[PDB]
Amino acid sequence: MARGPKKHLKRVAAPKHWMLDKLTSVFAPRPSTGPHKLRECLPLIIFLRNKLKYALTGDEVKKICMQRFIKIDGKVRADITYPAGFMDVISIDKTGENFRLIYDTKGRFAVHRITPEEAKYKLCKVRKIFVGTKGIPHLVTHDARTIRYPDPLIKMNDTIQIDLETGKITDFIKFDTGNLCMVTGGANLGRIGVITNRERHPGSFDVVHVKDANGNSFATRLSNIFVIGKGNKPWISLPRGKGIRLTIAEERDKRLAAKQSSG
Amino acid sequence: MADIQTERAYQKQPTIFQNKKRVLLGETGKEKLPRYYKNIGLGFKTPKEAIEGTYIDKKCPFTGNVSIRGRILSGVVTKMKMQRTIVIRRDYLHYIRKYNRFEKRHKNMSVHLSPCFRDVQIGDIVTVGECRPLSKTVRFNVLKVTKAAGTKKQFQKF
Amino acid sequence: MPVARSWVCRKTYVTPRRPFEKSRLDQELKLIGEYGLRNKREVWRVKFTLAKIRKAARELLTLDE
Amino acid sequence: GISRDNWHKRRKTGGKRKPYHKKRKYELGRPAANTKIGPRRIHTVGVRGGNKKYRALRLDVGNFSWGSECCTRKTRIIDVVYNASNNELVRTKTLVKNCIVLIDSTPYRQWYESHYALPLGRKKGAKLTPEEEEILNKKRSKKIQKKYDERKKNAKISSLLEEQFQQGKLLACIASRPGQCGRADGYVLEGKELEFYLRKIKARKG
RNA sequence: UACCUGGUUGAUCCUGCCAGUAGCAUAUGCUUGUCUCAAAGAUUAAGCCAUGCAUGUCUAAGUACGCACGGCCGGUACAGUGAAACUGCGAAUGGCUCAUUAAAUCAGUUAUGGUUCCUUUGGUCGCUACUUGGAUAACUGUGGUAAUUCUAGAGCUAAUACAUGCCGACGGCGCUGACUCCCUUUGUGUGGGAUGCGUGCAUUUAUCAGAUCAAAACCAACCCGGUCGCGGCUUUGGUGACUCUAGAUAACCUCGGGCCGAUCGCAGCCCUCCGUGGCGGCGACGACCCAUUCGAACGUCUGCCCUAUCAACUUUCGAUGGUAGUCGCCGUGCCUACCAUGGUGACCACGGGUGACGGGGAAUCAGGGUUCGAUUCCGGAGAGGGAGCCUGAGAAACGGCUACCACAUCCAAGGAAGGCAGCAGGCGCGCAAAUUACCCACUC
RNA sequence: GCUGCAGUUAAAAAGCUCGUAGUUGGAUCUUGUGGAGGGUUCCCCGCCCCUUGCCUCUCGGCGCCGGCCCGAAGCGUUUACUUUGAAAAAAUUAGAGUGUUCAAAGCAGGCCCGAGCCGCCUGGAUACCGCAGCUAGGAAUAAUGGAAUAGGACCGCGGUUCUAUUUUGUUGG
RNA sequence: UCGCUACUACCGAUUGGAUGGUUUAGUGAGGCCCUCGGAUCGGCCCGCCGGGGUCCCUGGCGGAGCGCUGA
Ligand SMILES: [Mg+2]
Ligand SMILES: [Mg+2]
Ligand SMILES: [Mg+2]
Ligand SMILES: [Mg+2]
Ligand SMILES: [Mg+2]
Ligand SMILES: [Mg+2]
Ligand SMILES: [Mg+2]
Ligand SMILES: [Mg+2]
Ligand SMILES: [Mg+2]
Ligand SMILES: [Mg+2]
Ligand SMILES: [Mg+2]
Ligand SMILES: [Mg+2]
Ligand SMILES: [Mg+2]
Ligand SMILES: [Mg+2]
Ligand SMILES: [Mg+2]
Ligand SMILES: [Mg+2]
Ligand SMILES: [Mg+2]
Ligand SMILES: [Mg+2]
Ligand SMILES: [Mg+2]
Ligand SMILES: [Mg+2]
Ligand SMILES: [Mg+2]
Ligand SMILES: [Mg+2]
Ligand SMILES: [Mg+2]
Ligand SMILES: [Mg+2]
Ligand SMILES: [Mg+2]
Ligand SMILES: [Mg+2]
Ligand SMILES: [Mg+2]
Ligand SMILES: [Mg+2]
Ligand SMILES: [Mg+2]
Ligand SMILES: [Mg+2]
Ligand SMILES: [Mg+2]
Ligand SMILES: [Mg+2]
Ligand SMILES: [Mg+2]
Ligand SMILES: [Mg+2]
Ligand SMILES: [Mg+2]
Ligand SMILES: [Mg+2]
Ligand SMILES: [Mg+2]
Ligand SMILES: [Mg+2]
Ligand SMILES: [Mg+2]
Ligand SMILES: [Mg+2]
Ligand SMILES: [Mg+2]
Ligand SMILES: [Mg+2]
Ligand SMILES: [Mg+2]
Ligand SMILES: [Mg+2]
Ligand SMILES: [Mg+2]
Ligand SMILES: [Mg+2]
Ligand SMILES: [Mg+2]
Ligand SMILES: [Mg+2]
Ligand SMILES: [Mg+2]
Ligand SMILES: [Mg+2]
Ligand SMILES: [Mg+2]
Ligand SMILES: [Mg+2]
Ligand SMILES: [Mg+2]
Ligand SMILES: [Mg+2]
Ligand SMILES: [Mg+2]
Ligand SMILES: [Mg+2]
Ligand SMILES: [Mg+2]
Ligand SMILES: [Mg+2]
Ligand SMILES: [Mg+2]
Ligand SMILES: [Mg+2]
Ligand SMILES: [Mg+2]
Ligand SMILES: [Mg+2]
Ligand SMILES: [Mg+2]
Ligand SMILES: [Mg+2]
Ligand SMILES: [Mg+2]
Ligand SMILES: [Mg+2]
Ligand SMILES: [Mg+2]
Ligand SMILES: [Mg+2]
Ligand SMILES: [Mg+2]
Ligand SMILES: [Mg+2]
Ligand SMILES: [Mg+2]
Ligand SMILES: [Mg+2]
Repeated sequence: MARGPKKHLKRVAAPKHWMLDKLTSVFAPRPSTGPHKLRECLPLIIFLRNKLKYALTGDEVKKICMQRFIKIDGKVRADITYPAGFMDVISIDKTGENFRLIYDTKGRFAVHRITPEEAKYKLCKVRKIFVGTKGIPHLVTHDARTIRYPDPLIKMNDTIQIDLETGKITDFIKFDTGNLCMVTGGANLGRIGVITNRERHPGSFDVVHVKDANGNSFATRLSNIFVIGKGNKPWISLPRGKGIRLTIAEERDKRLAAKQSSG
Repeated sequence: MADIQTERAYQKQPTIFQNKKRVLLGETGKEKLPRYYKNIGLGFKTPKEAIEGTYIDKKCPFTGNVSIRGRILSGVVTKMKMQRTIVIRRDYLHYIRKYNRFEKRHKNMSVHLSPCFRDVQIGDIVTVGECRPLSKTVRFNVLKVTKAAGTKKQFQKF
Repeated sequence: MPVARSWVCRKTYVTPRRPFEKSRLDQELKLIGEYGLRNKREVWRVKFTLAKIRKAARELLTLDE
Repeated sequence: GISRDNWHKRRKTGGKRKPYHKKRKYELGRPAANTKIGPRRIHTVGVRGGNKKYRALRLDVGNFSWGSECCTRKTRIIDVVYNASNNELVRTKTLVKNCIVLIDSTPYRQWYESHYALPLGRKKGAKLTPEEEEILNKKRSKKIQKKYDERKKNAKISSLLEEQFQQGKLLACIASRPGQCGRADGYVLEGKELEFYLRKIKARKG
């Protein structure tokens, strides 16, 4: 039977970009309900023992999190399967280090340490616009936040830079032809380039083009574009190799020349 | 035209009112009834007949209460005996891949034809769109009639 | 029951179709003597790992340069 | 129980379908309300996801509106006369949507009088004299034409309507499902609907 | 590795099949040293089941007078550990099997502008009060029956259970109009105006508006540049598309049957000042509606094995459609009343069979194909057969309840109790399938 | 036996013709040069009449010294076909990297200081995913269409009619 | 053709037997809904006692309509 919501998640059926093994055991953490979709999230448990190696078994994650050390967007989260996701800024005070969840160019999250004078603001993508009771205009971002009284020029698909202690958006980039963008869905995942186009098929999945810093172009769907810069100048810091998605015939050459077989 | 109520209940368009003010027109005047109509989108021009006409159909996509959304299809007419709705046919080719050859198939569909279009004939092509379920087996409303293929409706002085 | 295991495994040889054929038996017996192997199967392994290389080589050579 | 499933009944081609599962709960039926007339009796039912739902039996009063004058007043409901779908609901006086009812029409008279300073359907001049004429004629001189001439050229209650008040019962149409909102609201007949239903009532019954 | 070989004749050339040959998976026979992996009551009987176990849960933070243990003597809200018991939550996931089921289920593709959503995340939280009511469990004591996770009577007492109900800060505005104040008696041009009713969000009905468009000429009142007849001006948001969102008006209101805190734990302060008046922090909990999340539900296009010794089928016992309702979470013959006579078929309808649950996949494979998929991932369906329902955000739930059918257990013959297609185990069935072991250390 | 069998005599062409569905259908409606990549003509531009085929605009950026020039909006009569993009769960399959002591497997692992580095490097690719639906180029082959008792284009004009809401400041006639 | 021995299916008096599914006619457990019903348990209205105040308000005991009202 299914008569209600499920609550376990099998290890094989889990998302691929979690990069889980196969022979530990039958289950996977099953992210809890949150602001980020179940396939797009990264639970806090998978970030501390599969990536940062800080813990070793699930109980060590539970007793790291209980001591109130970890902060997800300023607030102090105690749930180990909390669904962190794209544009969230984990902070570990007791160590003095910070991170930004951004897709690496193979289409998966990777650790990306940032300077503590940067981990005070995060970007959000506008999803909806509506006028509440008494005539107040609202906003909905990709991570479920609701901003009341936003500027009357910010529209859908735009990006806004908020603060983590107030909300209260500060800057906003407008979606049009010429601005930077990072792609967050499908085949082209974690690539960067100027938008350069947008076609519009009314009633079905408008399509968007892009263009890398090496001529490479790659279409996508508009609901997968995420503007991160005014133009050619990304606001937030970037991972190494900057979304350039080199082919395997190049990846082999760099592996051979660097001879990165040790340290 | 002025007599349209034939059922056991009064037929009127909702979202439309009959005021009772300013009685002076003289020897005749306005019918005392405006018309409700809306646009469909996607590039479909509402037929002038829907505007100027005087009829009631809660399902007509140009005046009544339905929204067009999803698939758009087209097919040739094959029967119109049920009232306000017709039966159309769609022919296509399945592909048997053991052999490298096609095979002919067809499927019949019931659609709903508003009284806006009035001059349809068996053989006409019609372009239809997707609605909410309007009956047991009807999911599609007629959006645009045409006789644009040969053996056309009228002879060659049009 | 669901279980934490790999069922993945595979065979590493293929018996010959003609079971009693002299041109075959004398060649393989020669190859067993000259390298000191144990069964015929120790030869059919090598035959397999070569005949499988020669399929990738061929399917590449039938691509365009 | 009773159910509103699609799968119990046959397809376009006229061929049966064999049962696919046991009746689910989300296909649930429940029996008719059959609102009668009388002192209020409202029950409630729990529907999918909490969400109280008020079933109404034995109603008496309705918040009817008068579209031309923008008035609307809680009014007693006197009777049902015509039912546009089945006729044996008027023989048993069940009160459902788009029924046709007679109401009391008194508060509309009171509003019209006090607003336009004029008389509606009356019989004589004897009853109006001992009281309620102290409202029609006033102390006022300033105001009494400064506004009451703004109420002149407008008091032209239609003949079909004016003929009704002389009995004190008005034809009205329900616009709310009593069995799902507990209330029996609606509007009062104007214009051409009036002629329609006058014809229909005089035609069928009697 | 794109392959053949024996057999009709006295001999020959053919058609043609039977036999050999290689893999695979179920059974079985003979044999067995090492070491790493690891399938295993599917086939027959979705047949029947002895015993044990598989679902419980407490923090600084709902309710502590068990002396049950307890310390420095005191509860003077009251310490502190805390059994039990009320309260909350979960029990609808997981596991097992493959009987049903052929446009059904299922897959890819799309839609909710036609709906519901416990929880999480973010919004939203101002039209006797220094704190109200009566009544239960655990506990004390008396009991009944052969018997059960059976329960009766009496004596006490809690709340985040149950049930009532304030204070603040309204100075709001609209409609009303006794009046009074100037110029026109009036009418019409003036400004105040006490007295009165409505005046938060949500629910239900009805109405209103939801602007700009291309220019001129005569008549009345008229802004402004300024005077006793001319040039110059106008107002949320969104969609491909709304009977959307926001706004205005007149009302309506669910009580016993919507909301705006009579709840709980750590850490502090000011006093026209001496503990009261006052105010400052951090949480736990609950809650209306909106969004978001996990879904769920219904719907569109295309896709199926064998059968003509199944050629016409469907319909007042709704079959296809229209109008109005009932019902339902919403769309809908879903169901009722009236009306029309329709819908499907040689491009195989409808009926029948399937040792048929669908798919991701498996075996063999020059190229094309043939056969398999009960079986660890995803979807569906069912707990002996059929049926009905309680509680809940979620069930037509069987480790829930009620009744009939078939089985079966206990008895003091009055009555009571039951569901291994969970894990082991047993009978039966058969060619055919493991121990009534150990443990929450790993994944969750 | 689609690639791919057979029907005189070996198993087998209805006794004979007509005929609706089904399957199959004759020919025909535009070519050379100046530059570009590849040679010694021929295969992104425009030229014999055409070359993305035009239009006419309007609102907003790109130019020159207002005036005039070119990108976008309409789509070209419709399909099938072919090519490219988008979007498609993992495991299994093919395939890359990595001495499990080799292999089947697995997703790991690799480096130097004796500890005094309180560490460093790097991986967890990629391809496939029929049909049906979505998206943009090509126009050979195959369906399909335009005026024959006509109606195409130029502001060409007369008759006749409904009607839009702007300006003359607004409000009203 | 007749005659022998083994095996396979066919027809058929019995109007076979069983099993399962259909189905007209009649009955119909049990739950839900509705219209009733009212076992029983309360509160406010009149005395005596204790508190306040000028006989009323509280708390208790008893009794009269138990009148009304609630579950
Ligand atoms: Mg389950
Ligand atoms: Mg079930
Ligand atoms: Mg979780
Ligand atoms: Mg709810
Ligand atoms: Mg012979
Ligand atoms: Mg011989
Ligand atoms: Mg053989
Ligand atoms: Mg062998
Ligand atoms: Mg082992
Ligand atoms: Mg096996
Ligand atoms: Mg079995
Ligand atoms: Mg047992
Ligand atoms: Mg405690
Ligand atoms: Mg305590
Ligand atoms: Mg409990
Ligand atoms: Mg629960
Ligand atoms: Mg088992
Ligand atoms: Mg079933
Ligand atoms: Mg069938
Ligand atoms: Mg069948
Ligand atoms: Mg289908
Ligand atoms: Mg699907
Ligand atoms: Mg589907
Ligand atoms: Mg919970
Ligand atoms: Mg909240
Ligand atoms: Mg007691
Ligand atoms: Mg209907
Ligand atoms: Mg209806
Ligand atoms: Mg017929
Ligand atoms: Mg027919
Ligand atoms: Mg059938
Ligand atoms: Mg199968
Ligand atoms: Mg079966
Ligand atoms: Mg193959
Ligand atoms: Mg299967
Ligand atoms: Mg089976
Ligand atoms: Mg099994
Ligand atoms: Mg399953
Ligand atoms: Mg699904
Ligand atoms: Mg059983
Ligand atoms: Mg619950
Ligand atoms: Mg059940
Ligand atoms: Mg269960
Ligand atoms: Mg039970
Ligand atoms: Mg029982
Ligand atoms: Mg059981
Ligand atoms: Mg068992
Ligand atoms: Mg045996
Ligand atoms: Mg075995
Ligand atoms: Mg056995
Ligand atoms: Mg554990
Ligand atoms: Mg042959
Ligand atoms: Mg012969
Ligand atoms: Mg022959
Ligand atoms: Mg012949
Ligand atoms: Mg030809
Ligand atoms: Mg592999
Ligand atoms: Mg390997
Ligand atoms: Mg496949
Ligand atoms: Mg395709
Ligand atoms: Mg094309
Ligand atoms: Mg002409
Ligand atoms: Mg015999
Ligand atoms: Mg015999
Ligand atoms: Mg027989
Ligand atoms: Mg029988
Ligand atoms: Mg019978
Ligand atoms: Mg009956
Ligand atoms: Mg009964
Ligand atoms: Mg009954
Ligand atoms: Mg009652
Ligand atoms: Mg009663």
